[PDB]
Amino acid sequence: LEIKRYKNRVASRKSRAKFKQLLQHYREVAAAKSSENDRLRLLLKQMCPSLDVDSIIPRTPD
Amino acid sequence: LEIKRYKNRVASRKSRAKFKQLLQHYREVAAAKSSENDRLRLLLKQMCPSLDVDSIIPRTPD
DNA sequence: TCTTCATCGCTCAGTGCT
DNA sequence: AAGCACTGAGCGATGAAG
Repeated sequence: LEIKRYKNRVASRKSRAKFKQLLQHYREVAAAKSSENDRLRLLLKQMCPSLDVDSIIPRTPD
Repeated sequence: LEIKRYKNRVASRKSRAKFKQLLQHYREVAAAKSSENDRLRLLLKQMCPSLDVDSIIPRTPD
């Protein structure tokens, strides 16, 4: 019946790792998009300085 | 003692809730910025159709 | 009714901070 | 030094899928 415990242990390890990695994934996505967002906003202001950038599209945290 | 167990049980609950809440937070942030990213990219194409899309800022998936 | 396994709550044994 | 909040992880109970 020790096998039942080892199988049980492995599953737990996988589940916890899956959640931790999912956490990092949304972090990596948010970081990458945030970088673009900053890159895009400036380039938009450069081409069309008269347009209000933060007025039409609010800057979302973080 | 029972006291040691009860405090740690509450702490464990708080800890699991903290991570779950952290995940939702990073999800909500990732979604919002992705939304902003799309909102920005579109407004860019409308104002300057001549500009090359994905060239200056590569469009990451998700 | 009985496996199989993903999730998770309880517990132990630390870890880090002060 | 030593109490405190916090958490990694083994364990067992539960849920969900076959």
